[PDB]
Amino acid sequence: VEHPEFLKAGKEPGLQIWRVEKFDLVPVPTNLYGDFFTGDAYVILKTVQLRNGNLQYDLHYWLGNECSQDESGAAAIFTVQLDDYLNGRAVQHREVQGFESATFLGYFKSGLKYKKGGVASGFKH
Amino acid sequence: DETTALVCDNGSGLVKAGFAGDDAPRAVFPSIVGRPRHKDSYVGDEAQSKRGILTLKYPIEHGIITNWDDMEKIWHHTFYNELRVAPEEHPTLLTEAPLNPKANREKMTQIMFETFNVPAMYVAIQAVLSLYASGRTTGIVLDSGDGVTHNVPIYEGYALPHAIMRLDLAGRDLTDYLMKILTERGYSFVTTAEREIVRDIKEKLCYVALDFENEMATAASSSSLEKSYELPDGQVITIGNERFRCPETLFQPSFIGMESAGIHETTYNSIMKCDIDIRKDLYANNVMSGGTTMYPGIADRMQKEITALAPSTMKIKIIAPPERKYSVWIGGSILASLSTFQQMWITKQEYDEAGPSIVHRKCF
Ligand SMILES: Nc1ncnc2c1ncn2[C@@H]1O[C@H](COP(=O)(O)OP(=O)(O)OP(=O)(O)O)[C@@H](O)[C@H]1O
Ligand SMILES: [Ca+2]
Ligand SMILES: [Ca+2]
Ligand SMILES: [Ca+2]
Repeated sequence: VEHPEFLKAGKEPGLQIWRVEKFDLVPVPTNLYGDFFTGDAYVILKTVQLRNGNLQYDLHYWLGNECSQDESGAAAIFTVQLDDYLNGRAVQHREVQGFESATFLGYFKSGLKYKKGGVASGFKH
Repeated sequence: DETTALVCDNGSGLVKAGFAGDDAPRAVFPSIVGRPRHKDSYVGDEAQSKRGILTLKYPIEHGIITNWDDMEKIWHHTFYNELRVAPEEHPTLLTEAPLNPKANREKMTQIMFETFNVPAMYVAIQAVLSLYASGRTTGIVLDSGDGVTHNVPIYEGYALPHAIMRLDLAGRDLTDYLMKILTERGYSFVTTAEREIVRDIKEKLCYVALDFENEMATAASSSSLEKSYELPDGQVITIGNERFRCPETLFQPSFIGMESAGIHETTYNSIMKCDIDIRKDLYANNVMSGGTTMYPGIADRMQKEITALAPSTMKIKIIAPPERKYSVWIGGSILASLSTFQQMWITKQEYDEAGPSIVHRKCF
């Protein structure tokens, strides 16, 4: 993969959030982190600094209650692809709205928030 | 639909074909090739209609391509007759059975590039695409179609070949069985035209019982399980304990004289062949895929059947999406549509340079 977002992923400690937008991985404005559209799917990468100098990786794909099948399917594939690109070093986690893990919920210091709506599906019906 | 990726899901009984980005296959037809008994051939519905003057052949047996000459006809018909595309204009994604032999994957790559001249192609495992379509990267897929049933456990996007289970009992075998028991009840279903009627009855009235024994007894009491079915000729028949006896075969293959374990056992068994540390994830992500998983009640019986087999503290979940007859195709349509998938394709350039062996390094 030569996708520009792939080139930016896991380069340094922190939190990176992308939203699935019509079959593409689109970065979320850092000011909007924690505000999740329940009609959309997202890919979150958490990069932690290890004392061995190396970087630890946790990939979470978050699925809103109303997200379309192409968005949930793409978030899952993008996750696999981001993991492989990171030499399989990432641990993958499926996050469903209302059933998020304590770890993922912990990434958001002012608490994660749900908001109705989202970007339209990428499918042709 | 101009310079758009195509997705072709080739099954033992049906070919599912269309365009990447569509939410469903544009063409669904029988994977059959008809030749004059004694154009030079027909494919699909055309072949079935003229069945009376043709010799019918199925190029895919138990999910595996077995007749290369007949498969090229299928693909030609798919491109030209059903999709109405110039193959040389569209990157093409094909699907394959888990444990698909090395030489078969090469053959498929060669024919696409050498006979059809595609600008690019890719082969993906059917069960993995179903998992992707359900929005998961980890889970165990139960894929059951017309010719084969498999249990495919997948972790973080990749099948675990060592733990896959294959069972040569599926849709066609169920159709044949319902035929036998239905004539046993007093009716008469022997003819190919009649096999077709039975298949429709199999798909419309059959279901899986939550408790097979109680079901049998409840069918011997009142007639609350009985259902009516209108024949093409207008005659009405009454179907009884066969509604649930036919798919029972999936759980008790002994019914058809098969020695194998049922699909609940092969599921439990595949899971137990996996690393202990992932079993919980498998158990909580049981995805049903394919036509033979469409019986009403199938998800509840499996839910019941596997909680009985697994440790009492295992969170168990069966996922049986309404569109699961097309899950594989849909998974392909999403995969081939992704912005990040464009460098994944095998190019004609790469094929000319490396040959058919390229498939083993590009698709895994
Ligand atoms: N509603 C239904 N109930 C039961 N069986 C069904 C239903 N709909 C379709 N089927 C059966 O599913 C089969 C076709 O399913 P599918 O397209 O998944 O198989 P395939 O890809 O051709 O085969 P395979 O995976 O074995 O190679 C046929 O046996 C058909 O009768
Ligand atoms: Ca959306
Ligand atoms: Ca990994
Ligand atoms: Ca199939």
